[PDB]
Amino acid sequence: EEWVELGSPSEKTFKQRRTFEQRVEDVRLIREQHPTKIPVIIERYKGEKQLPVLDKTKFLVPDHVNMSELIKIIRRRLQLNANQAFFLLVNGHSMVSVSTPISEVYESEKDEDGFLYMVYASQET
Amino acid sequence: NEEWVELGSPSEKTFKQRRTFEQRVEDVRLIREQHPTKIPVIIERYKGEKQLPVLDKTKFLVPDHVNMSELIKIIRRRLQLNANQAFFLLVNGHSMVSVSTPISEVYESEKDEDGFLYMVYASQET
Repeated sequence: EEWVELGSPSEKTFKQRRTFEQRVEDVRLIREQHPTKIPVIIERYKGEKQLPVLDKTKFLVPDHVNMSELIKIIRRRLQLNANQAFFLLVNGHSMVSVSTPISEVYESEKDEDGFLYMVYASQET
Repeated sequence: NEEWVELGSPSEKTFKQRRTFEQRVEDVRLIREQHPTKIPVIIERYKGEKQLPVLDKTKFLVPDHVNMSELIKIIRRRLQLNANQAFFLLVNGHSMVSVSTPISEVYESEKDEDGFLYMVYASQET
């Protein structure tokens, strides 16, 4: 009654922090200026406690990079021990084809907004 | 409905007629892996067309950055057109308004369900 609570207590994902048309606009600008890159959002699964939070959320991935190279890149950015379990979920599932360019993966897995969303965790769910 | 179907003269098969939907889905998979920064474009002459010649080659891997207005110039040159000859490059039956955006951008709005981008060239806009 005395103090007014603003916003919602829970951390918002990227998708949740931006309007659908903001997102669609962000992608337009990327496809226009970085036409050989794929726009990828990369977030730590909500309940995660073994893995650190990435420094950044918004990435541009060269068409040619495959999922296994991406996994290795993110493991290194996060400075993981080689023994630490790590999964990179694309729409809630690990990708089977880890040697196909992300430009191809993008065509099957991209969101309606044009972004490709990934979530990393120490369990595969 | 008692109206007649006036069949066209069967000519050379188009790309979709030569290949099944699954062979084309498979072709796109290969091509996307082999050329991740290119768009696979099928470019064929409008079946009704008289003014413009037929090009020998119909299957083009276009670099993502290339725009529609660069692509048009490429095709007008391969056809060896006179500079006054009307020419249109139709995507799903229409001229593209956006003529200095990357073809990779176009692709995402206009691609066929099989994953190829189809175009048809004509001396009228239809």
